[PDB]
Amino acid sequence: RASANLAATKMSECVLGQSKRVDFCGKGYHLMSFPQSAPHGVVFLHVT
Amino acid sequence: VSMTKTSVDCTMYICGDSTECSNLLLQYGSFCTQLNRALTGIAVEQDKNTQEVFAQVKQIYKTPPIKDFGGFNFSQILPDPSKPSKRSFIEDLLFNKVTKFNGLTVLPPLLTDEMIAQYTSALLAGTITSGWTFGAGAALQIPFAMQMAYRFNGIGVTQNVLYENQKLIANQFNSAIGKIQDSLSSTASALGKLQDVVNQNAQALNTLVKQLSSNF
Amino acid sequence: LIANQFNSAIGKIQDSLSSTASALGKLQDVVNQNAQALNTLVKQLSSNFGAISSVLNDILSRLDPPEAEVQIDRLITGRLQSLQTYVTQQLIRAAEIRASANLAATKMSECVLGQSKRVDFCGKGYHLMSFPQSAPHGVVFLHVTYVPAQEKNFTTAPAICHDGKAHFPREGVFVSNGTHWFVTQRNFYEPQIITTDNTFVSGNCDVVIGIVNNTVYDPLQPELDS
Amino acid sequence: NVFQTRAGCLIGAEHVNNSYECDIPIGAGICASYQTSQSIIAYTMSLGAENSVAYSNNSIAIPTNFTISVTTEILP
Ligand SMILES: *[C@@H]1O[C@H](CO)[C@@H](O[C@@H]2O[C@H](CO)[C@@H](O[C@@H]3O[C@H](CO[C@H]4O[C@H](CO)[C@@H](O)[C@H](O)[C@@H]4O)[C@@H](O)[C@H](O)[C@@H]3O)[C@H](O)[C@H]2NC(C)=O)[C@H](O)[C@H]1NC(C)=O
Ligand SMILES: *[C@@H]1O[C@H](CO)[C@@H](O[C@@H]2O[C@H](CO)[C@@H](O[C@@H]3O[C@H](CO)[C@@H](O)[C@H](O)[C@@H]3O)[C@H](O)[C@H]2NC(C)=O)[C@H](O)[C@H]1NC(C)=O
Ligand SMILES: *[C@@H]1O[C@H](CO)[C@@H](O[C@@H]2O[C@H](CO)[C@@H](O[C@@H]3O[C@H](CO)[C@@H](O)[C@H](O)[C@@H]3O)[C@H](O)[C@H]2NC(C)=O)[C@H](O)[C@H]1NC(C)=O
Ligand SMILES: *[C@@H]1O[C@H](CO)[C@@H](O[C@@H]2O[C@H](CO)[C@@H](O)[C@H](O)[C@H]2NC(C)=O)[C@H](O)[C@H]1NC(C)=O
Ligand SMILES: *[C@@H]1O[C@H](CO)[C@@H](O[C@@H]2O[C@H](CO)[C@@H](O)[C@H](O)[C@H]2NC(C)=O)[C@H](O)[C@H]1NC(C)=O
Ligand SMILES: *[C@@H]1O[C@H](CO)[C@@H](O[C@@H]2O[C@H](CO)[C@@H](O)[C@H](O)[C@H]2NC(C)=O)[C@H](O)[C@H]1NC(C)=O
Ligand SMILES: *[C@@H]1O[C@H](CO)[C@@H](O[C@@H]2O[C@H](CO)[C@@H](O)[C@H](O)[C@H]2NC(C)=O)[C@H](O)[C@H]1NC(C)=O
Repeated sequence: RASANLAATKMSECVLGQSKRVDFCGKGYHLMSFPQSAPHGVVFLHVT
Repeated sequence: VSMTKTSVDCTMYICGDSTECSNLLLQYGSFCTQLNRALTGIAVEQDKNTQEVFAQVKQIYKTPPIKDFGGFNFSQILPDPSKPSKRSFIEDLLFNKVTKFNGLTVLPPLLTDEMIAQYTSALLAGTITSGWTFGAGAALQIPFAMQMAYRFNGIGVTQNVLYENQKLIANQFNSAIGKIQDSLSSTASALGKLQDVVNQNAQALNTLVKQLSSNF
Repeated sequence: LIANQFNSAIGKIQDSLSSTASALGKLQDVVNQNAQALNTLVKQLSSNFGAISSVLNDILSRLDPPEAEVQIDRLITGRLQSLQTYVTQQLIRAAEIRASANLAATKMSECVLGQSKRVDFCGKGYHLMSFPQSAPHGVVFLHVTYVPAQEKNFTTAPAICHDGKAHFPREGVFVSNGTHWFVTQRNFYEPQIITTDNTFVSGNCDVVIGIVNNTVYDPLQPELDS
Repeated sequence: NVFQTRAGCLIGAEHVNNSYECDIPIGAGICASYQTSQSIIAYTMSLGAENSVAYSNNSIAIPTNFTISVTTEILP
C-alpha cells in the first residue's frame, strides 16, 4: 500500500504536472514523465 | 502497485471434508470467521491500490490520427491497434518478463488488464495534446513544440533555447526512448521489484500447503 | 465575482454534509473496525476450546483440583491466543492510522500554512488555500482551488519576425483572433499589443520552426518624434 | 437467467450490453447494480466519457473565465 500510495503521488505530480522536487522524478531537472502499465505495478519513463 | 488477491478457507484446510473434525473446530469460536475477514480486507484494498494510481482521469482522451508532434516520436509508447489487447510496444516487453484443492483460491482483479492499458493511454494521450492543463480542469490543447518551451521555463532555461535547438532535442529524445527498448529486451533483472512480489506470495502460499504433511 | 463564487461554494458544503451520510465513511470505518474487533474478543469467552465448560467457575465448582487443572489449561491456552490475535491486529491497524496522521500533518503544513505547487495534493485544480476543520478522530480540509472555465480557439505562433530578428514572449503566449497578433497570459485570455516591453530578441528568422510575420510596436518611437 | 463471466457463474442477473460505472464489483471488469420491473443487472463497467482533443500544431485553447471551487478532503 505504501508503494501504491507513492505510485499515486508520482502519477499526480510527475505525469499530470511538473516537479521541482529534486530526484523525485528522475535524476536531473524534470521535464515530463509517461506512465506504462506492468503486471502488478506501474513503470514511469522520466524525461530529464 | 498491488499483489495477488488470494482467498483461503478453514473448513477445507483445517478439517477438509470431515464431519468429526469440523464439529471439534467449532469449539474454538470464531477464528476462521475472523481469518476470512482479514484476508477479504486485504483483497478489497488491492483493487483500491490500482484505482488510486490509474483512475485519475475522468475522461478517456485519445491522440489525433496525425502524429505531428514537432519531431518527437511516441510510436513506441502509444497504443498498438495490431494487438487484441491494445498495449503499446514497451508495455508488451514488460508483460513478457514478469511471470489448489485445499480451499486455496485466487480471485480475479476487478480492473482487467485491457482496462489498465486504456487508462494509461488516456493519461499519456492527455499529456502530449494538453500539457498539464488536463490535470487541473478541462484539457486545453497546445502544440507539443510549444509545450516544451514552457517545460524549459520551469527549470530556469529560457524558451529560446528549445526553439533554436528543436531538431537536436527531438533527436535526443527519440534515441533515449529507443535505448529503453534495448535495455528491457536483454536485461531480465530490470523488473526485479515486481518479480519479488510475485515470488514472495507464491513462496508463502507453498509453505502453507506443505504444512498439511506435518504430524504436529 | 470571485467573492460571491467563494461564498456559494462554502454554502454547498453545508448542503452536501446535511444530506449525504456516506461523506464521512473514512472515519466511520475506523470506529466500526475497532468496535467490531473488540466484540470478537468478548465473544471468545463463550468458547469451550475443548474444556467441558466455557465458564471457569463451573469447572472449579464441579471438579477437584487434580482434574480441574487440565480443564483450565485448555481455557488459558485458548484465551491467551485470542489476546495475541487482537493485539497483533491493533498493531497493524495502528500503523495504518499513523501513516494517515503523518499525511494529515503534511497537508496541514503545506496546504493551510502555505500554498502548494504539488498537483492534486491540495484538491483538483490550481491550489489557493485550505481551511482545517475538526472531526471525531480525524481532520477535514476545505480546499479552495482555481479552475479554468471557458475557452476559445486561437491561432498561435512560437515567435515573431519583425526586422529579421525573432521575438519571443516574456510571459505568456502569442495568439491571433484571425487577423491580428497579440501577446496574452497563460490561464486567462487578456490580449495585449506586442511591444518591445512584452518580448525579447534572440537570433534571426532562419532557425525557429513556425515563426510568423508581424510588427512589434515600439513605444519609444512616437515619444522622440513628437 | 444465467450469465457466464470470467470470475464465475452469475445466476439471477440480467446481462446488459450497455456500460455504466461500477456499483457492486464482481471481478474481471464486471459490475452489478439494481436498476430498471426492476431487477439486478450485470454489465462491463465503463471507464468514463470518450473525448478526443482537437490537437493541431498552430491552435491553442486559452481559458477566458474561471470558477472557484471548494472540495472536502477527509482524513483519519
Ligand atoms: C464568468 O462566469 C461567471 C459565472 O460563472 C459570470 O457571472 C454571471 O454573469 C451572468 C450574466 O452577467 C449572471 O446572470 C445574470 O444575473 C442577473 C443578476 O444576478 C442575480 O441573480 C443571480 C441568480 O440568483 C444571483 O446568483 C446573482 O448573485 C444576482 O443576485 C440576472 O438578473 C440575470 O437574469 C442573469 O441570470 C450571473 O448571475 C453571474 N454569476 C455570478 C456568480 O455572478 C461572468 O459574467 C462570466 N464572465 C465572462 C467575462 O464571461
Ligand atoms: C481581432 O482583434 C482586433 C483588435 O481589436 C479587431 O480589430 C478591431 O475591430 C473592431 C471591430 O470592427 C474595430 O472597432 C471599430 O473601431 C472604429 C475606430 O477605428 C470605430 O469607429 C468603430 O465603431 C468600431 O468600434 C477596431 O477599430 C479594430 N481595431 C483595429 C486596430 O483595427 C478585429 O476585428 C478582431 N477580429 C476578430 C475576427 O474578432
Ligand atoms: C516575412 O517578410 C519577409 C520580408 O518581407 C519575407 O522575406 C522575403 O521572402 C521573399 C520570398 O520568400 C524574398 O523574395 C526573394 O528575393 C530574392 C532576392 O533577395 C529573390 O532572388 C527571390 O527570387 C525572391 O524573389 C524576399 O527577398 C524576402 N525579403 C527579405 C527582406 O528577406 C518573408 O518570407 C516573410 N515571411 C513569410 C513566412 O513569408
Ligand atoms: C518512430 O519510431 C518508429 C520505430 O523505429 C518508426 O517506425 C519505423 O518506420 C520506418 C519507416 O516508416 C521503418 O522502416 C521501420 O521498420 C519502423 N520501425 C519499427 C520498429 O516499426 C517510426 O517511423 C518513427 N516515427 C516516424 C514519424 O518516422
Ligand atoms: C503544421 O502542420 C501542418 C500539417 O499539415 C503543416 O502543413 C503542411 O506543411 C507542409 C510543409 O511544412 C506542406 O508541404 C503541406 O502542404 C502542409 N499541409 C497543408 C494542408 O497545408 C504546417 O506547415 C505545420 N506548421 C508549420 C508552422 O510548419
Ligand atoms: C447484445 O449482446 C448480445 C450478446 O450478449 C448480442 O446477441 C448476440 O448477437 C450476435 C449478432 O451479432 C449473435 O451472433 C449472437 O448469437 C447473439 N448472442 C446470443 C447469446 O445469442 C446482441 O446482439 C447485442 N445487442 C446489442 C444491441 O448490442
Ligand atoms: C476548436 O476547434 C475544434 C475543431 O475546429 C473543435 O472541435 C470540434 O468540435 C465540433 C463541435 O464542437 C465537433 O463536431 C468536432 O468533431 C470537433 N473536432 C475535433 C477534431 O475534435 C473545438 O470544439 C473548438 N474548441 C472550442 C472551444 O470551440
